Amino acid sequence: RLRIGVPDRASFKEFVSRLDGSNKVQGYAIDVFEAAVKLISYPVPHEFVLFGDGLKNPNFNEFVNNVTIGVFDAVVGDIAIVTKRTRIVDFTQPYIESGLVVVAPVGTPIRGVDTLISSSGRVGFQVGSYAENYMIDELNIARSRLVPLGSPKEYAAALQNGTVAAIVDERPYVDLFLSEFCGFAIRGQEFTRSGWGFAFPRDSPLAIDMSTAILGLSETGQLQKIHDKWLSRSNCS
Ligand code: MET
Ligand SMILES: [Cl-]
Repeated sequence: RLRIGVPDRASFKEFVSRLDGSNKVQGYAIDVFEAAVKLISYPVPHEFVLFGDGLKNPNFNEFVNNVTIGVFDAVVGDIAIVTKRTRIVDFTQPYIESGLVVVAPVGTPIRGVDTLISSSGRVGFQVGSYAENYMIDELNIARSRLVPLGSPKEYAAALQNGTVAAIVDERPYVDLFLSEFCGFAIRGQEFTRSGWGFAFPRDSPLAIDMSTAILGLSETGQLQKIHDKWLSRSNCS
């Protein structure tokens, strides 16, 4: 029986979240995982364990580290495949493209990651995201400029009342945000490229077998249909 960690997301619950009146889980990443398990040649008995304080998204670096220390046999969620995590776990091949973008109010001076860096303005990020350490370590954005944000309603409010000048987050969250809230746009293109995967212990054969199962979902069209089930774009209006 695999003890599978699942993030107890406080927002963008479409990706993965607690089933409201229980300890059960649901979402895009859960449906991908359960669909993929059906295509594995051998049994993968499992149970899901929620991770997080229940008030804000968990820290995904700490979440993934729970596989390294044996608390979880695997983690399933909207987990970016970023270099420092691949040191301590084996990921599947990605099941969705993702990377960091800048989002700002339509008509902003900010044109992309370069004008964000040279700006004085505060920058929002999603609490628990690898974006926080990427901005501090790789882009050398002052920690004093970063504001944690919890939800798309908070993104819209922080951009509109000038708590932040811009938000850096991964494309899939930004796509849901822009489907709900008017007046904002992606500035520039992705400046990272790391999809989402599931994570297993170093040298786990399941990381490879689950890659083949994810590919099988892609080739049958199930993977696109699971995205359409949870993440269908719409008019902010
Ligand atoms: C807070 S968003 C979920 C975490 C983000 N996708 C990451 O892998 O860091
Ligand atoms: Cl990276």
